[PDB]
Amino acid sequence: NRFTANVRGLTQAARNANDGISLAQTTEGAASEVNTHLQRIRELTVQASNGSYSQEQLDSVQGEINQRLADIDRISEQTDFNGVKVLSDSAKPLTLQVGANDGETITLNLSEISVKTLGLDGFNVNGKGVTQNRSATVTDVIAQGGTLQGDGT
Amino acid sequence: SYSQEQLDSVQGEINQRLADIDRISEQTDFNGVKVLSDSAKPLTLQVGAND
Amino acid sequence: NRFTANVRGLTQAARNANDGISLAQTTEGAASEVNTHLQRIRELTVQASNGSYSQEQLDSVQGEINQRLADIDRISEQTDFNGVKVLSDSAKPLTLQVGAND
Amino acid sequence: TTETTSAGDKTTDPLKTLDAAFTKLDKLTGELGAVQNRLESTIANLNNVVN
Amino acid sequence: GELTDIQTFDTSYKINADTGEVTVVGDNSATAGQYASADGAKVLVGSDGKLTTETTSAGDKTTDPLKTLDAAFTKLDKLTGELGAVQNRLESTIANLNNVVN
Amino acid sequence: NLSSARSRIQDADYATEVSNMSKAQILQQAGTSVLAQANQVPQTVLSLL
Amino acid sequence: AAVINTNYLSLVAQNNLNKSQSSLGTAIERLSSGLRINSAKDDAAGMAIA
Amino acid sequence: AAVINTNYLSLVAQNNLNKSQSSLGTAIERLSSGLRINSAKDDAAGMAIA
Amino acid sequence: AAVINTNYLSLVAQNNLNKSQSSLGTAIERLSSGLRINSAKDDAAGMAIA
Repeated sequence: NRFTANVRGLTQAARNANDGISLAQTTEGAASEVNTHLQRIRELTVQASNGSYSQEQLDSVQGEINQRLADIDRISEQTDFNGVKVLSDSAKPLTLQVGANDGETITLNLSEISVKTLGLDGFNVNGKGVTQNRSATVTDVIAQGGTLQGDGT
Repeated sequence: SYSQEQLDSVQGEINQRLADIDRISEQTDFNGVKVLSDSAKPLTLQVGAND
Repeated sequence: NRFTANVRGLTQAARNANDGISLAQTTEGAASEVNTHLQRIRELTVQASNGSYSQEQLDSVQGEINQRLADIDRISEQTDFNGVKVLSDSAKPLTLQVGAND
Repeated sequence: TTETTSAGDKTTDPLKTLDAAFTKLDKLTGELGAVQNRLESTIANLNNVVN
Repeated sequence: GELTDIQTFDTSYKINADTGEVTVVGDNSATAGQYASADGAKVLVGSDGKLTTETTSAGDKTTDPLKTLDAAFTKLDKLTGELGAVQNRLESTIANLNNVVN
Repeated sequence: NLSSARSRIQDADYATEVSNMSKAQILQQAGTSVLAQANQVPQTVLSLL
Repeated sequence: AAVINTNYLSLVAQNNLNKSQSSLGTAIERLSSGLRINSAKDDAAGMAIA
Repeated sequence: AAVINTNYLSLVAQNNLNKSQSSLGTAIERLSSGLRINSAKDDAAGMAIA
Repeated sequence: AAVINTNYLSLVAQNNLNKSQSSLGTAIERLSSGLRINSAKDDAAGMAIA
């Protein structure tokens, strides 16, 4: 009985691990596509950083940059596996329970590939490069001559 | 890797198995004695004369 | 009577020796793949010992090697045979009585 | 102010930001590759133990 | 069956029912950081509504599923082995009683 | 020069890949055959009855 | 042993067949793509270099 | 393993062949037309400059 | 023997193929550049003289 439980639970654990390989494969493929996007962005950024190009060609370059960044964000929010946004901003590491007698796992540690987390978040070569601000802090409110009036007023 | 719905299906299967185990307990009968049940005192099996 | 005792005990001893063979098979099988782990670690150590690799790729090699070492430790902890972590930190030598007459 | 965005104004060092993104992406990709190697090694080990 | 005179601290049996824990509301962070002795434990609200320094609660799930299953396995195996031993002894009694009858 | 550097690490050496594929196919056919004969290993048991 | 319930030889043959098939798969992938280092799990640092 | 309902090797071979054919198509179009910057999807700002 | 895991003949053929390919590459480079001493690694003293 002990041997049957162990051997067939290990077969099931092999199934779990083999699903783990598939999950890592899907995430790796999405990451490879992001890699190609960054390669093209770097090529055309080196192109655009030249000063010989007039403003409108830089506008077209920035349009293509925006398209690539939007696709990167799309890959981030749409790469799915068993209904799990694996390559997204909300993706906790997995467990992949391998072996019977639970207590041992294989943490995946996969998350946070997108714009605003690769660090670009505002990548721009021309005027149109709108970035993101930060929530105003009570410390900042006091810093600019803050005068209290009540409950945090 | 399994989402909540597949875990719910697994839990349904496990509940079915547990219900079967409980059924086997309550219904394993031998001469009107629920031998493998929740009310099963040890027996005697008198083997020999001179009680 | 003595012959039956001897033959029956010796057949049971053959079963015990078979159990020992199986345990040795499991331990040897686990060690055979720990061997592959060490081979991969050695190959990547040779690769990363080059100076042409910058710090980030050495960090990637170190991460993969950390995975390999964690897997070796997992093999040691999780390798089981009849509730006995045979290839583990706490694994005393066995007995495996073959023959009667303790 | 109230509105959540502002002009970007010629992001200072484009290629350095791109290289930082490259380092992050390559680090995560290498971690995933190491996980794939570990996982196939576990597959082999578990199959050996099963047999 | 409860006692009002003697209470129990989070980790100990203390008569002092109340401690007056000191928490600081981290300005611009809105998190009640600990101040008394943990000194920045980042207090979270527990499942019972009280303040506590832990981040994750027990939840609602069999905390040790396979261990409980192994315990059930051990109980069932013990009962099955006991029944089998009784059955073998009963067969031996059948043989002995038949011989004595003859 | 950098393209050559990339070839030295990324491009596949066709000469060794073809040989590896050939040996893999040989091992596959041999494995299928030996697995079959292993499947008729218990058949000899089904002689005495 | 002359038992039929389990065939250890068949299991060993299955394992070796799976290993050979995995080797065939990686060889076929590298032959088709023309790139030794694809699916970074092979030479993870190599793909970073490339 | 020994599964036949899906052939992953065939799939990766087909994908790599499709990439190769796309590269061949771009090369053939550039050869016939004689213009590197054709089909503005290639070098978008390049055709603006041209 | 009759082994299949390793094919020594294939490895030797690959090595000789690599050597011949290197010689061919050097010949093509010398023809295209037109200078025997280019990529100074061959005849470094000749490169200094030139």
